[PDB]
Amino acid sequence: DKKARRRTLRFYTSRFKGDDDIPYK
Amino acid sequence: QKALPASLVPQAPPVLTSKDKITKRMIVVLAMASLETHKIKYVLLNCDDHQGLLKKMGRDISEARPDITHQCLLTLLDSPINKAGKLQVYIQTSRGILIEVNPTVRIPRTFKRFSGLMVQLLHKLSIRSVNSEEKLLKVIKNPITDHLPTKCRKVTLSFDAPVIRVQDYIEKLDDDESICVFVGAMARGKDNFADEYVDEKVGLSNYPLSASVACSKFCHGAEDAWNIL
Amino acid sequence: PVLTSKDKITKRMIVVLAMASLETHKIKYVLLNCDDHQGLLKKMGRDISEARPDITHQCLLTLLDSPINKAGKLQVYIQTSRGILIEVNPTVRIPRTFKRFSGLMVQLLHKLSIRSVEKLLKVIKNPITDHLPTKCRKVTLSFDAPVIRVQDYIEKLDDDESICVFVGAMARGKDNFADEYVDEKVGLSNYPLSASVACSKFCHGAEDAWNIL
Amino acid sequence: HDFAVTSSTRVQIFSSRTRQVIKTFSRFKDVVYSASFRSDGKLLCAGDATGLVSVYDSYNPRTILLSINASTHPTHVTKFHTQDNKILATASDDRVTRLWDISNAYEPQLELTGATDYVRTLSFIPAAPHLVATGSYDGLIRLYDTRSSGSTPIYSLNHDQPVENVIAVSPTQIVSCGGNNFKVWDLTSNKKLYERGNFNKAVTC
Amino acid sequence: ILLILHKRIIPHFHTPTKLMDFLTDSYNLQSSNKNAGVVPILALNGLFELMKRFNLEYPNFYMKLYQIINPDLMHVKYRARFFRLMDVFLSSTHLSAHLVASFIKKLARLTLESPPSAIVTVIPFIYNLIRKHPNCMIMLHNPAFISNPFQTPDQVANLKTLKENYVDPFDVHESDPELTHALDSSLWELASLMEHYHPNVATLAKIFAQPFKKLSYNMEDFLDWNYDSLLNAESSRKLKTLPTLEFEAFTNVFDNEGNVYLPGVAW
Amino acid sequence: ELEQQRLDRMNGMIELERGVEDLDDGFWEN
Amino acid sequence: SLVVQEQGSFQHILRLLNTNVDGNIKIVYALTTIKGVGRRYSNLVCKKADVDLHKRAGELTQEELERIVQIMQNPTHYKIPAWFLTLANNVESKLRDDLERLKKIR
Amino acid sequence: IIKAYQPKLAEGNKEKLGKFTAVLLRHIIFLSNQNYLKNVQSFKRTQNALISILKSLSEKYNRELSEECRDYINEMQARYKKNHFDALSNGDLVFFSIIGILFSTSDQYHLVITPALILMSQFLEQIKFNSLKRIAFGAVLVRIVSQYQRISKRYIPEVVYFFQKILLTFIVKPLDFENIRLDSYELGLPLDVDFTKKRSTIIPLHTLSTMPVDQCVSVLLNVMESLDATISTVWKSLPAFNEIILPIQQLLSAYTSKYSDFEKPRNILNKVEKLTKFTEHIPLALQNHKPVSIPTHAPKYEENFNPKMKAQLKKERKFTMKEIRKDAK
Repeated sequence: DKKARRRTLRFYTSRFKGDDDIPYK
Repeated sequence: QKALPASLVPQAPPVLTSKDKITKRMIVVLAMASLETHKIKYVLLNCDDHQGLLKKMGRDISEARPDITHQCLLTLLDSPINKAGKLQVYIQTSRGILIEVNPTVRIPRTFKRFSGLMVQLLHKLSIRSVNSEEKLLKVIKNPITDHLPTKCRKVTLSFDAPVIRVQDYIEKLDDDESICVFVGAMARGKDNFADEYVDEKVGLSNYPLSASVACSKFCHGAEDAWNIL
Repeated sequence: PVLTSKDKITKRMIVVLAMASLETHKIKYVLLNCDDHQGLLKKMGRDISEARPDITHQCLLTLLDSPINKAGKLQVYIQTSRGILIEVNPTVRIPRTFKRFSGLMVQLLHKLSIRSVEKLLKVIKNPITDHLPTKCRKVTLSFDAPVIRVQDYIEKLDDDESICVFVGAMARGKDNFADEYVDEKVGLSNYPLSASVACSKFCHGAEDAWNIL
Repeated sequence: HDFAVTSSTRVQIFSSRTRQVIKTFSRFKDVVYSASFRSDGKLLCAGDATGLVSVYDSYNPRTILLSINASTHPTHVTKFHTQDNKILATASDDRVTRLWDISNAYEPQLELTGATDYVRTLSFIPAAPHLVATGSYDGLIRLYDTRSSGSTPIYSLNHDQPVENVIAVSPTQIVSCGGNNFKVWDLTSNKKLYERGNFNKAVTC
Repeated sequence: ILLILHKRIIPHFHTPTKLMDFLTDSYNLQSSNKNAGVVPILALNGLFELMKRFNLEYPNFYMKLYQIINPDLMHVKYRARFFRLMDVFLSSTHLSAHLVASFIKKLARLTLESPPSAIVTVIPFIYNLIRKHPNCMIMLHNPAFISNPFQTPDQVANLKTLKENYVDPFDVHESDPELTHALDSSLWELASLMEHYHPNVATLAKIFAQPFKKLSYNMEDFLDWNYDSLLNAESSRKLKTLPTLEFEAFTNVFDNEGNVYLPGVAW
Repeated sequence: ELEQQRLDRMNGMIELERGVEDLDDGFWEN
Repeated sequence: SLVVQEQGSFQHILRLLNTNVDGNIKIVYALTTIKGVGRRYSNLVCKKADVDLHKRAGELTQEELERIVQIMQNPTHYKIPAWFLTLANNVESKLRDDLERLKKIR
Repeated sequence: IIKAYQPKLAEGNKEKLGKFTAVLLRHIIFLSNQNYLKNVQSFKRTQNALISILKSLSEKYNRELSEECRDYINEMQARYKKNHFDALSNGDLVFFSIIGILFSTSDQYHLVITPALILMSQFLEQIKFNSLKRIAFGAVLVRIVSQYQRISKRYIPEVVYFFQKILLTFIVKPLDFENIRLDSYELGLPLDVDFTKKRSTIIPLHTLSTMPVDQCVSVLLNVMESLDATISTVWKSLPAFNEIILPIQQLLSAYTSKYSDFEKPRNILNKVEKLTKFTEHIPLALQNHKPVSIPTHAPKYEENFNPKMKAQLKKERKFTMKEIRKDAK
């Protein structure tokens, strides 16, 4: 039973803060 | 008794923009900003770094300090009101150039990098994000008023003016309208830069206040007034 | 009257700028900086992330320029990350530009004091507690701690006492620098706050609480 | 007399003579919950899971004539008032059956409350435009007067089982089908005259 | 027979409708033999297949279903089969908040005295239900009792009176899932599970304090867990950590008949 | 120090200083 | 009280070919997000799946989605047409040399 | 052996001693399995001493000890798979106790504790506990697990389940507790039990193999003392304390009504009433989340702005192109 619905559910499934500096480059 | 919102996850409040005029917001105009570029490489003209060149330009170096402008936006941008998205920032350069500062921006803290940003904004007219999704800083068309909200109160910072409690001033004021504060980033000068647009001028403290200090005091005043926290 | 560490009876706002990244490096001694000195700090073995004396610079500007300082009710102390305690005289006026600001501290750290012809800046002996007032309340800024109204906090608090706020000027780090001296940590806003913003947030509440105006 | 069907995210209008779809309304984004026409038939209103209620011109899919966000919760029932055209009634999972107006799209004319469970049935009594009948999954059918301040039922009728649809058969008789039986109620007597329970599953419509 | 009835028996019969009276009697079996108390659990699966295939009905289905939920359910080896059917039944779009609320509160009550394997099943099972029916956030939290710093002193006084006068209205003995008043209660039981001894289980319980960003969770990733799988899983840990010690020292592990590790236990 | 290390391990500091939440990635998925 | 729809509930999100496709968007333009799948290729796949294009990506029933997977993974089997599926630096140096010679002329 | 093979004496002694650390643990467990009722004192003077030596060995040979400890846990599980309770022995109880001595019990995750705890929770549940020997085995198990959480104080559902069946087992049903699944109805205590004599609550390990009423009572008394201790420490802290203790309260009420002289349930019941009175049973609120800020995005800029190679070729062409006409003209 689960092997059947295991197939089915597979389709079903799928910020700077405070003093943080901008990314240096 | 009421049913709850379907999704309780905290969602960022909308980023305020000049196009929207209805929403209540705190505007601040950093007037008389000294942001100037000149080829040596174009460098944001500084009061101390470039004294001879500004002498050659004939402009007094005393009013050539973009650091005051930088400090104001730092405390202004990092204020809770900005992070809460009820504050948008306007800058009027002394030459006559009006700049939009998107509330989303995060400027560099170091002044040297900040000068790097300012020279570019003057040349490209705009600044784009690292991820290329929104234009953070944009120069725009004068006068300010068309960008200002349709219903709005205007005030300037005058030391000579009577001292008023900002919390009281905002509390006594209406809700549909909006508040503009005109802060003079200039080190020294007569407080008539925004006399033509303002309707009344107010003071905050008996003692002299810096531009960076004064705006920080006000944003607190709205935040306590507005229950921003 | 200019408040001083010697006087303890008077009620005042104390602000402790903890974890201050103030260091002098000679290749001549100059203040170490994140951007100006990267390779030199790498040779020293110290991570460049916590190498911002400007964050300490901005905090002094808002603190010193605050109206409460103009009311002579505020004194500032700086705890350098190296372990150096600096008393900031309320009368001092530090330069606004960061370059000149860096030029002062190399003199201070080497000369151990700055004189005008009272010591405007003076290096003092640790612990910080002895300099503090005899009856004094201590708090740190903690994002994790509950958010409080600074105004209500000062209002509910006694008058003969004094209140200490330990502000961490360091960019990113655990808020345990002042855990030894402090008796509780308080949140100021639900949201992040920069050190300059936070101490600016505190001073206004003291201004509103005591009606300094 | 073309009939409208609410299915999936679309509403389809079928020609009576041709017995085939003539208009397909696919602008609706989430599940669609209603296709009721006004008395004239020139308008038709519909509900969506997002809670937004949209009004379209019948036989003109394209134009959104009036778009109202009743609530954050789903709006399952949207019915034009039979006697009065301008007022449109909306029921939502918020358990408040707001009465909206075409002119006033920003605030309901009235917001009927008092339901402790989902309200999925809304009926207007003929000859009594002021009277509004609501049936919730509480098993209670609530009667309201719009002439009064409203927001509180005139009285409640107990069905004892979740109410799936309430229909006013005649001006004094209202038939309520809920659970496994349907019962006819007379407002003058305020009691059920008759009840038939031949059905075995729960009566729905 | 009942275990294989739904799959290996019904599809091969010519007229499977004949089995219902056997199944309904099975689904309605009540006996003094405890080992026969599991019969409705097994009979439920076959009954649902017949109802689905020919549009057949069982009276007061949910009320009977509310009765079957009991502590014994959490310990039977057939728990996983039952919940799978529960997902289908409680996915119905004509379920009232009160009806769902009762299944919620009773299950949370049962999780207090449940194996972690059952708890691992319930915690995602409940998140799906609460997500499906948004009105039931009251039971996780009711905004009326939250304290705001800005609230005036009178509001503080009023809030204090509200806290004093609260009483849990949920009844455990009512067999009608619509009347239990669960919706007015709260799920204190799930909060206790946050302190579950097993770390991974506690993290699952911690999800309720977190924003409900995720749409749903796969039940079949959660249903067939046994302790032995927990034993096999911990040994087959992706991350390996250094063992640690106890600096505290005990002179004697067991109590006699200086420092005793196990007072109340002696050799 | 053992006590401050101790309270961290009470709170999820696991010494390979990771966290228990790291251990909780893919545990149920397989 | 017990209603179960055979087709299934609306899906806000789906996973197809190791890619999260928003069930909200229409099928063609939800699948165009798939790497290597364009608007027209997605249209071709949808039509071969006998899947109505007006449908949203959320509603899809299991069998048709599996069919779509089979179509994408096995195009030739279902008769998808085949057609649907330093020197510059040297020239720069030469231009520079010509420029230098040109300066030499003057 | 340790002195003869210290690490400094020769290379390779560390592995030998580390292997010896695993060997010593099995011997400590092995001796407990052997009968020792004859010379309990001599066993006590060997048993604790060997544990002390392992404590020294563990301090340096942890990895060797931890590996062996995990192996025994797997072996214990395998034996439980085929023999069920018959696999369980005195040394098994001892083994869990030694892990507590040598390893940090109150951790969110540990290599040996986390397996060890869940093994005992297993023994707390599927074991039918239909014999006084088995009930006593569980009573020891309850004490071990309760102490592993002496600092964490985490919640173990099995302890709740274990108490209810054991508590009800000794009153057998009263017809008011159908929610608790009993595995024996013949262990109900007689009414004639005095419940005022000072009966020793300590359960010796060796008595377990030998294993009437006083033994039933002695086993029963220890269980409540574990129950009473857990209420004060763990369950009191839990938000659902009232729901946890209600079934226990009903069972404890049965003792007082049936055995008025029996004081232990009344003391627990009086205490339980005190805890419920003070605890303010208020609806929890956990979805109150801090507001989230507006997005913040860094600016994109060149550090030194300027007012691919094929493109430059085109511009240099134009400049070179442009000059040519002027000469040609």
